[PDB]
Amino acid sequence: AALVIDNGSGMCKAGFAGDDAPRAVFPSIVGRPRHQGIMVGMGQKDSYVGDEAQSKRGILTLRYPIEHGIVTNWDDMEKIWHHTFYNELRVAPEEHPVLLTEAPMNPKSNREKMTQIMFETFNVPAFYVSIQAVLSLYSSGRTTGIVLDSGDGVTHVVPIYAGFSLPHAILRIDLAGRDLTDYLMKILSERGYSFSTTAEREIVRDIKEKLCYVALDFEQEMQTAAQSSSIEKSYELPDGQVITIGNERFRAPEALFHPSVLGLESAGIDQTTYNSIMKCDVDVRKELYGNIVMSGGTTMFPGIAERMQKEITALAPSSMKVKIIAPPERKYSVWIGGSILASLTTFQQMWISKQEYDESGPSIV
Amino acid sequence: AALVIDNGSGMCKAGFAGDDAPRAVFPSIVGRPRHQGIMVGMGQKDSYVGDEAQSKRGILTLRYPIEHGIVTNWDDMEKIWHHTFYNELRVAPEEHPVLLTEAPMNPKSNREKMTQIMFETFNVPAFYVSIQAVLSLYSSGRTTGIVLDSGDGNTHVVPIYAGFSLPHAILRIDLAGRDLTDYLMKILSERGYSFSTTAEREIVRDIKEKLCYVALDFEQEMQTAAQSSSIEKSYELPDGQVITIGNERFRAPEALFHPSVLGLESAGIDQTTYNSIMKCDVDVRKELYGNIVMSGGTTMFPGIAERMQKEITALAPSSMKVKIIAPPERKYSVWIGGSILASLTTFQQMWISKQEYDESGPSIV
Amino acid sequence: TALVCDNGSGLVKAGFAGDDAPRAVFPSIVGRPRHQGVMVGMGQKDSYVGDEAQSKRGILTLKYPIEGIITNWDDMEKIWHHTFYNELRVAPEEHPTLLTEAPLNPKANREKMTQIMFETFNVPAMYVAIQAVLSLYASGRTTGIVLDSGDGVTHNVPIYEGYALPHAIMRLDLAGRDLTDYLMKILTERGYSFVTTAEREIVRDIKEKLCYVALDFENEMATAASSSSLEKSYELPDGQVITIGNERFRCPETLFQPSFIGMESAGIHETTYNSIMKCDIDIRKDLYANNVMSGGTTMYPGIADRMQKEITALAPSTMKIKIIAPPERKYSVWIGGSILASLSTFQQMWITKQEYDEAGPSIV
Repeated sequence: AALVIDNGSGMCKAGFAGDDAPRAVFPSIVGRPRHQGIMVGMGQKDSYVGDEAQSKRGILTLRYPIEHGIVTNWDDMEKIWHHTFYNELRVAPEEHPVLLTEAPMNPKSNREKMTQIMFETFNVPAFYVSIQAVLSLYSSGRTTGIVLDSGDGVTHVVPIYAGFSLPHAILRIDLAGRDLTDYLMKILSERGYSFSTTAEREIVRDIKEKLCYVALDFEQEMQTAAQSSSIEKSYELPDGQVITIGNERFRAPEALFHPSVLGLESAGIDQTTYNSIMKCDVDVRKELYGNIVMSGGTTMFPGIAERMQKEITALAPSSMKVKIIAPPERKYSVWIGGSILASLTTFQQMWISKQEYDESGPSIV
Repeated sequence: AALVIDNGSGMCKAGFAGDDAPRAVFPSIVGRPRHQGIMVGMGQKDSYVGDEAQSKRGILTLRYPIEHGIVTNWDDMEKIWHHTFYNELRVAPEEHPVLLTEAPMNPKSNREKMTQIMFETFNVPAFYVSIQAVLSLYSSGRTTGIVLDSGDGNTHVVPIYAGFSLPHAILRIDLAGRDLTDYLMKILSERGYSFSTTAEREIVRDIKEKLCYVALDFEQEMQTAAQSSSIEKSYELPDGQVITIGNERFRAPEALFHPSVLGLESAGIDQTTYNSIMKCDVDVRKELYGNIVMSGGTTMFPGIAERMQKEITALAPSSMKVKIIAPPERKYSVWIGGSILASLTTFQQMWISKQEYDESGPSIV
Repeated sequence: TALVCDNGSGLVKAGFAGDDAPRAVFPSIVGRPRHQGVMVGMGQKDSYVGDEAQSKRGILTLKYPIEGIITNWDDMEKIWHHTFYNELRVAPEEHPTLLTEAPLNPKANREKMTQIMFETFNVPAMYVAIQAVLSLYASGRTTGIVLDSGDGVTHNVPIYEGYALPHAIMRLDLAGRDLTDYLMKILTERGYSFVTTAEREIVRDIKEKLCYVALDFENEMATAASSSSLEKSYELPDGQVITIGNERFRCPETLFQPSFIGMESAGIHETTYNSIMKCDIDIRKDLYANNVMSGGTTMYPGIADRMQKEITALAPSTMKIKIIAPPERKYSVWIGGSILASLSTFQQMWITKQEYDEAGPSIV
């Protein structure tokens, strides 16, 4: 059996080939103690990965190697994996084939470097790197799909025609679940809240994930909150103190369609779907309009699939089969893309072998 | 039973002998990959043909290997026949007498090329190649008749007498079904459309194929377009936006009679129909006048039979029997004519046999 | 003095007669507000215009009024209503204005161009002028086929006796926008970000700065894949020094083999042979010898050496190939206007305010 580790800008996702749910779902953080000690409590282990590092904000300095799918730092990424093998998945890398994810439009040098580390500091028998949305497309039951990922870091739209991604339309807004929380932290503080700590960033993250939704129309909904507390939803903080969130609740996800609310003056995910599809050829486009597949955690907000269905019905040809297929499991579909792909008896011949690596080297990827 | 395959320069038509209507009708395109993959979707078949290729021209390269009824690229042609057997008609060539076409006055090197590729690759027990226009006349029910075979690529006028195409009179105009469309694509962008992809041009093609017609007088019609919305025809695009096509509808048909609109200083089809009768002997001419047969997909324009009937009686004085027969099946008469010709109990002795091929070589024609 | 304005979808350039270099230059773009949005310092403006529309895009969405050819008039009017006012600080009422059109500019839109100029503007005299004729004029040539290429436009125009043969003009829609989106595939496939409209604004520039054609396709395909020469570093306007390489040839080679996107059009060398092959026989002599290029997308280093070879391969070898490349070229249609507006014989050629009154839009 093989291994699959989705290296997410917020949450990394490890496991084996064949399983349905990701075996090690964890924050992609490496944490290093600011002054390293002799003992327990004091800050003893040279780097901490996942939720331990995160609890231990008192002792550590927290670092995320992967920003917008682009792995920026390889010393933190590697040291994650030393822990993904020996501490998370509780395996020995040299025994199991590995599939790791990479962004839609991810660096060749970053690919070629990941290629290096895996067969080398980890000696894994076999490896393959795979483009995030294309793997969501595999978990969507397709060969053809305009797939739109929004993870914690990156938000990429891809026209998959017959398994081939068409790069000449692969689009993006650098706006995702992390930028989304920061918006809600602002607009609660502007409601009058003091939310400032990273702990209260997790408060503002939780509120985002549970109470934030995408209005079917933005302006209408605003005055709907103005006229009714319908929208207003209570929240029990770790204080026990109940707060109330109101028109914030739909303003926060609406970054994704109206990005410019953060000051991030891009076109919205609606617009970028359309603009990906036009940059394709016309028969591709037909099935892209019918095979708009959503992916990521930030694709989860209430109303988003219906809203995308609304907007793209107007933006696409009136007589077209517009069809969103929003995955229920979409915070993980990229790992479910990996695990199926690794388990594919066909795909067994598509792995990078240890042989081709030692005869040809990292440049074959 | 035998087979018949009218290799149209845009639409090829195939089937068994003695069927009334064509069993395999498809575009003549073979597509190769840009770079083939190995798996599902990604380029697994070295050569996708006809309708299949069309859907997949994203990942492929297409070429339409047949110009003015004459095959330019015999690689693609061999592959097209290989298609119609195994994929379309779902048969094995070696079981089959085959009849294929060649355009009026098609060259014998080209003929002989085809003549071979049957009996050495496809090893068919019998074969024949037939002159499109004479086959139309057969399917008309005449010995004698001046045929205008006007289709996607070629427009050819042929005076048949007693079952003989008079080769010296076969007159030719080089604008036809595609030259017509691409003119209409400009004249649609002159009104204000932005049809520029191949499938934005499939729109243009199907507009010509649905709303267009040949005016009886070009002036009265131009003026009537500029007044009353009877000439105006609305069209539901594969956009669903209904648009309206007006004075374009006939001014693109008027290219065939005044090729000068393209800048093609060639005599109108009417004039050529007249002139071809004038390029034959005096006595037989009145029969050619009484039996002008239109074949081809392009003479399936509305108004066109009526119009040629107007113009040849006005390009004569008045009294003489001019007569256009443009059959309701004229896109396919060449096929139905091969069907009959192959089914002829008499004409069984006129097949090119697999035996006489191997004894006497492809030049026997 | 007169006023002169080269309207492109990329850049609109203005100024006066007599000056050698364009007085105004701006992107052709306005923004109309997705919310009521006080840019604290101005009042509630209708439209932020050009390098203003994109400055504040978050409030107000970018459109291009004229994709070489005029579509939308509410944006369009704000562009003529930028250039006089903010850009030149001049009043329309005062100044005989000349405006351009990309070659093959149609009946209906020019009628309304002429209308608006005399009404909401009141200009004392206006003249629209066909971009490629003005290029050849600014060149100092009587005759010769011209090739405009731009962000939205490309054009082959046979000029004789100061006159374009209209019928023989080809526009190529595959222009510099297509090219910048293509570069924007490829760097992204190497792994850079480059795909928001902000990063279009970057990837336009990088191309303009570093992207060349090279004389042979096969040999340059060899160098690209094998040698560390292709790479050039570049700070984009955040700070990330990237490395562009290969694409520098693998983008503008689309003007020569448009198939690179899957658009199948004949390459410029083909279109130019065929545009001259929309003209006669021996009369073709110094069309082949006075072949002028124009616009934005003609800046690419390598194209001329390439094109001369590729046009000569197509053609009966005795034709004297002489293709001219000025260094000012984004402005050649402005400098075809200004000096030709200053030229005295032209006072009679303008469309006056008076003649408009009697003739209506129908004088354009």
